[PDB]
Amino acid sequence: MDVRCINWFESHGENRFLYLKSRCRNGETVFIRFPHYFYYVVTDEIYQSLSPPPFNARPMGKMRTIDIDETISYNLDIKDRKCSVADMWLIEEPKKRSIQNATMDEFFNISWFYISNGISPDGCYSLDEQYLTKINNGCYHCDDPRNCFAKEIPRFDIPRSYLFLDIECHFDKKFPSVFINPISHTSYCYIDLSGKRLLFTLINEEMLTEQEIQEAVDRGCLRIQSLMEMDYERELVLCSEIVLLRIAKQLLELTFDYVVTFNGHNFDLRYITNRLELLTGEKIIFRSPDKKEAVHLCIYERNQNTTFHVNNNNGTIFFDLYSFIQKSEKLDSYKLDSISKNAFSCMGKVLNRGVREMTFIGDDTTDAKGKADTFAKVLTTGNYVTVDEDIICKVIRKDILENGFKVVLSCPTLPNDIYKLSFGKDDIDLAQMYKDYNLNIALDMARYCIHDACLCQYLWEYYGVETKTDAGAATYVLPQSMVFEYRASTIIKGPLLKLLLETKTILVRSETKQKFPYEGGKVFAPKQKMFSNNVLIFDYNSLYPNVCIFGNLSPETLVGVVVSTNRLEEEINNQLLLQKYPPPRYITVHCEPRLPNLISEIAIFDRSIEGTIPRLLRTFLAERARYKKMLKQATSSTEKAIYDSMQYTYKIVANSVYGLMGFRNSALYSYASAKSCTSIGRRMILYLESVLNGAELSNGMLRFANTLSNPFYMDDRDINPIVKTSLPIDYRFRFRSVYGDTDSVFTEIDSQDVDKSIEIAKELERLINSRVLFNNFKIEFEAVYKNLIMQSKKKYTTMKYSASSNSKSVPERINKGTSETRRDVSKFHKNMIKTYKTRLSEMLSEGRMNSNQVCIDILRSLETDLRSEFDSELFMLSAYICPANVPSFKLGSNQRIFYEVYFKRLTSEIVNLLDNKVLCISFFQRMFG
Repeated sequence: MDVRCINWFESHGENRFLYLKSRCRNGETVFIRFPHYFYYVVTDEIYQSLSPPPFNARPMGKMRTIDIDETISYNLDIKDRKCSVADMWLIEEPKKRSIQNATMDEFFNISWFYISNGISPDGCYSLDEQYLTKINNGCYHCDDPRNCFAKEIPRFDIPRSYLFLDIECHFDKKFPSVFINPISHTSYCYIDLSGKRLLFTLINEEMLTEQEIQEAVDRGCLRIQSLMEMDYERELVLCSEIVLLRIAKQLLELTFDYVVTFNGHNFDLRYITNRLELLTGEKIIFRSPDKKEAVHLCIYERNQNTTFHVNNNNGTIFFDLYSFIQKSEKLDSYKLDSISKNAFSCMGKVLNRGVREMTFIGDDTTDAKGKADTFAKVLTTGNYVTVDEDIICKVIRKDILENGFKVVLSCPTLPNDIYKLSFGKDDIDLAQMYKDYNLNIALDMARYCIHDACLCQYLWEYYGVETKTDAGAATYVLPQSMVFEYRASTIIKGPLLKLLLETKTILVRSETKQKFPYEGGKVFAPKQKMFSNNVLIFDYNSLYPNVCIFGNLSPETLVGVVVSTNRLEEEINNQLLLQKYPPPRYITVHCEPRLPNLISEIAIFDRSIEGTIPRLLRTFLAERARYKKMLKQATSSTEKAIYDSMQYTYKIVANSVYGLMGFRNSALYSYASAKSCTSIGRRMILYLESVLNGAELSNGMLRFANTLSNPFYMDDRDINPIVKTSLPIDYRFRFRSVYGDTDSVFTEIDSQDVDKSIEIAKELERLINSRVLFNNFKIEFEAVYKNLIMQSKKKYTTMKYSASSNSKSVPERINKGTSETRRDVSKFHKNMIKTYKTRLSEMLSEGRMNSNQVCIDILRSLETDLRSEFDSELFMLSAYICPANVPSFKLGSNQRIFYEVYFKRLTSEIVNLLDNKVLCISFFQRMFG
């Protein structure tokens, strides 16, 4: 019988078990229960000399154990590590025994299960059917996982179930409390195994008066007096609160494959269960699959920025999107409004204008393929849209096109014909509506809560979490319900263990580590944006993993660190370690001194056998590069999800390995290796940005900086500063010194072609990341053209992104910083920040002569505004009172205070765009008096 695995889980009673929940071909679901053992690793000696004899033990082979402790050497006499060799035994037992000198401890009893047994938590297995004995209906027990899970088949499709919920509560103060406030609304999106999606909402009837309830029943709703009274097909129901809560219980008490919410783990579910306890004294109960354990719902936490989780043990996965997008996405606000805003969007086109309402259409080529369809999907329960920015309007008419959408909005008439359409701000005042409760707002808020619940599913389909949860269970060998609950240090041990088991290696740290805190990293800061004449945007393809491969860094390829407390010891040691330890078999790095006291720290690495971290990284990059292709060759729509989730997985795992070498408590911990990263890397950065000036002309000049040398040694690799390109024609375009970062490189062409300059970056990629480079270091060429405004770190600027497809281009103009979201300040006299920003942007449409015009106009107009309304809505840019007599925080008629500061600011912040350092401090002085 051929099953596909859904999720594995554990049980922590007196007795341990592992459960597999699985679905067959036809859809009938099965539970399989294995015992759960504590594992250990012993040397042969300890294996036989041990008593009592263990439960089971089978030999692993013949492994090499290595000590990797880091010891600062002083003279030069570097010694060699204890690389013992022996025969290993893997020992399993049902209880917890403490055994002295048992290595290979850092791993969980769950990885030992999947590895030593040949089981992958994503497999589609044809079970061998004689080993599975009945326990109960859909609960078979197994004893020999090897023979039972011996087969394998190609992957086959299954159905799944869901439930997406939301509640809304009565409130009148700051923000409600379970002891004082009843639950007004309760919504639910129920998608069944048979695959029909049913929506419904329940309305608290103790909140309304008698004849209003009458109008409701006459109006289309339903009324119920008990649990048995409800059907799941009524679009709306009216019921008391006890019934509402009993339905919530009974319906989260089922075996849904997922239960998806948004902040549902500390607010929604906590409210529901607590109110239920409060009113009726009954509880939410979870059985085991074998009916021999019962638990009650009680949220717990995993403080790491905490994260709340649900304590269920029947196989369900209780997801919560809030945590997931907090982890996997780096956004500025994690309010449902903003994510639903920028995720779901499309460009629409007006067909007829009108009075106080307009009509839009959304389709094919009007904008990119597909998002019209998604927009039409969420529009099915939408109420308020945003007109291209900031302009909220209620929806008037909906129409599901065959391919897009027609919508009619209550928005005022506008000039243009094409617009952005961004789905959600929902400016609604809830408290007031709670003050004057009548039937109409009840029927409105039903439409709001149901839409919220459905958004909580449109997102889960937008991110494809259902396939990341599987890619992460195959790579990151672990159950499906662990994949998003833990930190990097806990998820890498799977692939690491699988590596150690092929290379017959064990690493043991017999020392207690010491922490020498250090730099995290240097911040790079550009000094001009705009007139620069559109910068390219060359990118690094995974520097840190490439460096950890080149230098062959590892905790066990480190010969030693040698130091020196004073000069005349450096130069001794220094001509010494070149006579011995010569390149290329050896690479040596100067690090930042550990104990603030000496001044050396040369670390030496042996580039003759593969370190462990280099093996790991090599496989990761290798397989990501493959799935990058099988995606390009996939045609069905179910594969293009599986492969894309896989490459994303490998990307994550790779980019998580540098920062983890530094973590003192990880398993890849190696102080010297961490410090040698950032060191090789930052030499690499300076070596690129240095040779980049390269005024190309006379059919190819491109000297770069000066020389094309290779640091760390002489490679004998054609250092010829002059070089001939493909050379489309002759040119006279020179490059300006650049700014760069850990990840990118902003080479600002000073010639400024017009948009064809691109042909210049192509061929530039042709050479720099191909001829001015040594090993696996390589090419990217992204593109962020136009005259950005770098108001700060790479995080804050204009977007203005116009990718390599310049043919008939439309760029992303709006914003990259989005530090324009939190106020925490006053709100009267600004709002110009927008207008100042837009003026400064539009003034640089040209590139040559609007520099002086920029400074002149911005500072003159700012002075005129400031003076006019010093003597006669928005403050976002992410109580002590002052007088204004120079020529709990609220405003008064005392506006003349902060006119003075923010106007100084608006120009003091944006300084990395212009170079007219004259009028800048000139207006600075003008406003001084």
